[PDB]
Amino acid sequence: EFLHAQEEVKRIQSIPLVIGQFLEAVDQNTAIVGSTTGSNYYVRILSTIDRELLKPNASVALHKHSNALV
Amino acid sequence: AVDTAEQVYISSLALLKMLKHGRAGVPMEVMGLMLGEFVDDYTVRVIDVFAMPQSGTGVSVEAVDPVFQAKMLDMLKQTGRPEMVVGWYHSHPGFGCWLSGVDINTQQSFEALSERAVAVVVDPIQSVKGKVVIDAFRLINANMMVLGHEPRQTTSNLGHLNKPSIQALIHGLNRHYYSITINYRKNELEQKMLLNLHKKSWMEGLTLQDYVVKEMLELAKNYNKAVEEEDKMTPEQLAIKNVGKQDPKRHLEEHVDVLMTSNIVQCLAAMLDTVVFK
Amino acid sequence: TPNCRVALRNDSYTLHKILPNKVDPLVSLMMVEKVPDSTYEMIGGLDKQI
Amino acid sequence: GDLVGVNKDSYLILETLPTEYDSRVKAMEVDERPTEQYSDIGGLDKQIQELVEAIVLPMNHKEKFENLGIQPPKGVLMYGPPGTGKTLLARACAAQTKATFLKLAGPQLVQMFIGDGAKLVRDAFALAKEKAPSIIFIDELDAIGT
Amino acid sequence: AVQKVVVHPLVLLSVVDHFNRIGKVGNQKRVVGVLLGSWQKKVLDVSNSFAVPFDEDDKDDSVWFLDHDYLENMYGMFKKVNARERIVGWYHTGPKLHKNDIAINELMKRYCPNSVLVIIDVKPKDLGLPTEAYISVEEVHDDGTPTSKTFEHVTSEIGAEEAEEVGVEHLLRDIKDTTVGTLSQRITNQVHGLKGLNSKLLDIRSYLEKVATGKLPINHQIIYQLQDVFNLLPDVSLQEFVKAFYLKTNDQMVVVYLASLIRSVVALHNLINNKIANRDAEKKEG
Ligand SMILES: Nc1ncnc2c1ncn2[C@@H]1O[C@H](COP(=O)(O)OP(=O)(O)OP(=O)(O)O)[C@@H](O)[C@H]1O
Ligand SMILES: [Zn+2]
Repeated sequence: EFLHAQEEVKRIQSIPLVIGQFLEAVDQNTAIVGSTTGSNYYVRILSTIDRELLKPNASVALHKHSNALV
Repeated sequence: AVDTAEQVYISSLALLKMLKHGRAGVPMEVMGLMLGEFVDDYTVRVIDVFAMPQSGTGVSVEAVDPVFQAKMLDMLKQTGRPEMVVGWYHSHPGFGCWLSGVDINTQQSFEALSERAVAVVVDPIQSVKGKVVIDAFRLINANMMVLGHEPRQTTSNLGHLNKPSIQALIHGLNRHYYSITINYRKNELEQKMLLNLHKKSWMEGLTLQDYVVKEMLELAKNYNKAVEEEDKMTPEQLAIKNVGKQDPKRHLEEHVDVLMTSNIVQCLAAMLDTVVFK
Repeated sequence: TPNCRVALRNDSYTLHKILPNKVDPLVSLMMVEKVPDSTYEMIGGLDKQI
Repeated sequence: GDLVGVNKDSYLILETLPTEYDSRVKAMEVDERPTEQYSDIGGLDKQIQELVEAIVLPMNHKEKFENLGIQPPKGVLMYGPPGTGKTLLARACAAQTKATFLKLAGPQLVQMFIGDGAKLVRDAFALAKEKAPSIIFIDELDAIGT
Repeated sequence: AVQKVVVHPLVLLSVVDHFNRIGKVGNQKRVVGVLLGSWQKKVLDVSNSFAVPFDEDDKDDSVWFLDHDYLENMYGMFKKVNARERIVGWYHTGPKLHKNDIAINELMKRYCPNSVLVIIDVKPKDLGLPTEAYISVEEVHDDGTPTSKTFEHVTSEIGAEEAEEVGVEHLLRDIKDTTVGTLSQRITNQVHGLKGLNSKLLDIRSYLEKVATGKLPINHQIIYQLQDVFNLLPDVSLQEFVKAFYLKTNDQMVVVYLASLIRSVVALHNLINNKIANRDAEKKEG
């Protein structure tokens, strides 16, 4: 059931996505990301990779409605 | 006077045209009609759902053609079951499927026609497979603000449906509305073949059909070797030494268990030599 | 504090956390462009003037 | 083209609708006819004939021009130390000739936003092709021509 | 024309829910309706449909009637809501086809150039991917019969769509997905011998029955032809692998080598790191 829960988090959000610009890592489990439109968004990061691909400034894909960091 | 919490029995056939007719209107919102039978106050069943013409100019109460239903009910008589109409439904794919400004204007009109006229919403976007999603609601009369405003008895079927409470604007419509419980009366006859038709079509088509050799293992060895040193530098990174670096950090996953299953893929696929042949 | 960066929720549009901002780093970065550090060990010959 | 109507997000165009655009750019000024006539100038009868000719001759006398190969004048430079009664005499000649008058000034073509008065002639002379004279009168051409 | 068809679980249910409609009132025959196809290409797809009252007499085995007032105006209904959806043919639950089925398709060819019939199954039993599909053509015959109209089998496959897996795949909830790479491929292997060699025995007994009785089918010739394509390797005694013998283990060469190489270092990752973190907590606590 936990391995089935691994398919859950990998299912979200699937498609589609929107590009966004990462600004800085404020704390654990969440970080702020500027949208392509320019509005900075504060989004809970995905529980898988919190560190190595974060980077101070990078372009990170976001979900349409939720703008989720993946 | 006496109002009891309603239970909605939906048929697996009625579930089809909810998402299917809703998919045809995507992205735009549609307007449907619910078909079923009223058994009593505390339970209700929807035995059928049919498609209604989608409105490209926006949903209105006049989008439902009365001669469309009058010609449909006559075609339902020659059909096996001619059951009376009950209520309406509408898709809302573009957002979190909440009752809009038109949905409340078509409420007092439909609740005058039929007693309950349960408001049902559905959205494709929230998930794909393992979530009910959809939505449902029932208008609680604003004229009742003089009387007791907190139905219903037999609470938590609402109260539990009141979880998660689904953000704010959704439950912001809990003023003048109350949702309704959706459970599935067993179709399992059809639901058993629903699993059999789905998994058999997904099992190698015959189970036979499906049942870069050393090179796929030469590409895998780059994941089974060249990935090792970037994985096995981390224990030397765990050696500080010692100790100025912030700990603990666990690099054991996920490559170790992936290369495990990577052999599980390659070993049983190589067993096809011993399995298929002899 | 004013001018400070803050997170914003979607629904109630409130501030979820407090975030460190940069105002002095803007200026000070332009200040470090024009000159290096240049301490006493980086200066000499002016001892009469120092 | 442009200007056509289309319904909300359905994106269907029912009919192709004219004409052009926009607001005061389409019609600079709407003038019916002045309260005065060309008879209001004394002693200028010598130099009004040159004026009255160039405007009147392309209308009534056009049939005689195709026979003799005559080309009517277009622009006319009317200048004198003020008051010369130039603007009263100009517009007054459009009253008896039924010519529709359009009021325009040179400095009126300058706005904050660049590319306004320049796009106006694209609209103005397009109406000069669409419409028949009538007439168009402007003032302070010397300053704007600097 | 029509090569393969795509049958959704939604439209197939539209035949199944009508089995509850006329199943309670009975009596004879089966469920029959007209099929609404979605044709974007040579591959055929089906989204929705409408079930029509239908009956087929026994005596009187050639008697059949669709209700065409139900077919006409209800088409303008589904056409108004869905412009792409149109009738590509008809369907029924079978299980088999009586000879009268020749006349159902030829009547509705005014609606569609070629009407594809779909035989479905309301109760899943055997042997595999269910239902069936036929196409109406005329092959005449080699023996010289008058022009013979016989429905040729069309391969049927299930397919999915967006937003339709919401309620469908939810209600099961009991399936384990999958798991790809361990059990998924091996259960098929146990079945690939079962389902592979059972039809082997069922047909080889009917092919022996040919000489006995039931001749024709002669067939001819399709039976032995592709059987001889199966004969590229028989494989019979013994396996004729003298050229494939050293190659047999040579395909297992690197698969065993990597399995030996990965488990060595995976252990070094599992064994070392476990001992480290264990004694750090264990002995430093007490
Ligand atoms: N030579 C003239 N003939 C007739 N009227 C005149 C003459 N000179 C001046 N006037 C009178 O003086 C008044 C002032 O008009 P004025 O000549 O100042 O306009 P204008 O200078 O031509 O305008 P603009 O500067 O826009 O060209 C007019 O009402 C006009 O009747
Ligand atoms: Zn609506």
